[PDB]
Parts: sequence; C-alpha cells; structure tokens
Amino acid sequence: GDKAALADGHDEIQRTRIAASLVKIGDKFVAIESLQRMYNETQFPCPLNR
Amino acid sequence: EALLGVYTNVVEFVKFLETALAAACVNTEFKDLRRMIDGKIQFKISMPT
Repeated sequence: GDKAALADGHDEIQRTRIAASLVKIGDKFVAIESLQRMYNETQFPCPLNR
Repeated sequence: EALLGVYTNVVEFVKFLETALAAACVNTEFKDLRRMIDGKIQFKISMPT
C-alpha cells in the first residue's frame, strides 16, 4: 500500500519506445552507452578518460 | 595471288561502372569540362558547446 504513496511520479507516466543497446550479464540486464559523441563534437575532454 | 592474314583482337577490359572501384567514388558525366577553370565546394560547420 505504501508503494503508491512512495512514488507519485513514475506511476501513470506515459511509456515510450527508447532506442538503446542492451546486454545480458548473468541474471541482470544492463544497458551500454559510450558518450564520446557528445564530448568530441564540442571538443571538451571526456571524463571517462582518466 | 591475293593473300590473307590472321589478326587477333584487342583484349577488352571491364568498364569503370562495372568494376567494384566505383563504390568509393561518385560518378557524374560533366559534358563540357574543358570549359571549366576551377570548381569549389564550401562547407559551413557550426559547432556546439
């Protein structure tokens, strides 16, 4: 019963169709994204490169 | 006495649109290119931040 009061948002938000890559690691589904496109098109250094 | 000879033909080759090299270039037939002096392409690159 507390679950409805705990999340007003993310219940009854209209769903959609998101295009992203996925992967399967054991019992868990994980999405993979590399953001060098949003950094090298603006030519700021990327924070994943340490 | 009339004499005949044997001539062998020139070995023809595959034309340029029928090779696989034209997958790397974009081919147009510009009819009067001896009239062209120069030809230019101008890019305009807007850069986000």
